[PDB]
Amino acid sequence: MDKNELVQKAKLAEQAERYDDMAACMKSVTEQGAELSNEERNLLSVAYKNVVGARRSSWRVVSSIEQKTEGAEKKQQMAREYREKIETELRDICNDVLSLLEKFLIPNASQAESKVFYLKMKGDYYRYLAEVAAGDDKKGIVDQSQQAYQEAFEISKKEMQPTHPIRLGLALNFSVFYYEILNSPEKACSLAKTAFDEAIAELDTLSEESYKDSTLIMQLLRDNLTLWTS
Amino acid sequence: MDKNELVQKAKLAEQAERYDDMAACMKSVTEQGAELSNEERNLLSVAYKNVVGARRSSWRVVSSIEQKTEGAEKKQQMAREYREKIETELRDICNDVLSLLEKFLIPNASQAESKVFYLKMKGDYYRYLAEVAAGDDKKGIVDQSQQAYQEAFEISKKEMQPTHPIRLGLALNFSVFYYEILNSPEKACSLAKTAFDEAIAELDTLSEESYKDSTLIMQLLRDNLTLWTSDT
Amino acid sequence: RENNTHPEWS
Amino acid sequence: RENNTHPEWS
Repeated sequence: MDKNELVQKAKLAEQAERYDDMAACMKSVTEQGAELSNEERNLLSVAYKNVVGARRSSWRVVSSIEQKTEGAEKKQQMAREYREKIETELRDICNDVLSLLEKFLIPNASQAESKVFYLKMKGDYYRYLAEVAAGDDKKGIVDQSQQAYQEAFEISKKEMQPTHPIRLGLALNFSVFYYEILNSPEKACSLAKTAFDEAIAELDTLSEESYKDSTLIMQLLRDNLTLWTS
Repeated sequence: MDKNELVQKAKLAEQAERYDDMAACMKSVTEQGAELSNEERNLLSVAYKNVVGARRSSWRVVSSIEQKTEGAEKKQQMAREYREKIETELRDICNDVLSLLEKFLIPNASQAESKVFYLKMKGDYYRYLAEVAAGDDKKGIVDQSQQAYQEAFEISKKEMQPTHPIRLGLALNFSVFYYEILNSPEKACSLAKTAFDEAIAELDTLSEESYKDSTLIMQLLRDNLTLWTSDT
Repeated sequence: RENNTHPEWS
Repeated sequence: RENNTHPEWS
């Protein structure tokens, strides 16, 4: 129950690819109430990204099998029930992250960078809920994702330089929300193109600590652009 | 029909890379007492290999970290205690399999092929325990692994062709047992060279259904030999 | 083939 | 490197 010890256990878990352990450690760190440092923020992000990503991946495989099984009642009933089991796991995970974001991380974010990071995370995890929502709940979840992104977007355009890795990543995921969730390729493309072009024009502003993430995100922006236009 | 429903659920789990679910399905299938088919045998095998493989892999990572933190007391103690947590998981998994093998699969093995498969499996999982044992229990664990492999080895040389992937895989794993667990490289090399050479001498016995597995295992045998003969 | 988000490696 | 066992992929 010491902060630095739980963080070290978290990086041990990460090296062992035991991401449930790593996520449980940094939930414990977050629950101690203090604002997270950049390192702890990153370990909380990587942990839960891996925990939720396995379920997302499993969900897509089982969903596709249950789509292709339309004529065999007993097999479709089993694929459906398994997909819903994975779905419940995925929702509990997102709801876990989103609870930490509202109870601890967003209200404690002192500086714009922290605030934009946690609002990006809030949009990301509602987006994962949107990927699996249907009907009644889907409308409200999609809007929650959108409103989180938009606040992060506005704050980042006013306070962060265009090569800041968080601003770029926010643009990258927000564009994907417009493409895949809101079905608006126009806005997705323009929002990614703008972010790439304003970054490309100021590469003298890259620091050694952040140029690797910034240039990777830029490449991903352009790859999304190449995919969406063809 | 609960068995066929459990089998279908296990292949759903495998498609989703959810190997805990996969293993729980095929434990349930095995516990129904009836001898497993080749399809069920392989899914029981694939499942527990992935669940145990995750812990072995994590165990080696943390074990190397606790070695590289000599002289850093607090970091090394944390690596050790984490390594011990993984070991407890690793041991419960192996003991779970070894119970299924002794309560169900070995006593129900009607055929020679099934018998050497499950005895190879018994040697494998005692070997995974051996990789992680220390002191008192290690002697007996090494012994169980050796005795399982040998019986499998003797049955397989008496009943299976030298190119059969189960016979070849058993020789591959038995050699690694001699090399890694008993620290006897000469015996490991000789057991691997002999198995490779007896396969090469009768390639007319390869079947089309299994020749891909047979030729891969032969290549792995020769790779182990090439690795061991440039050290020892 | 799919949409790229960051962080990756899901 | 590592010792090959079969089946593989830990």
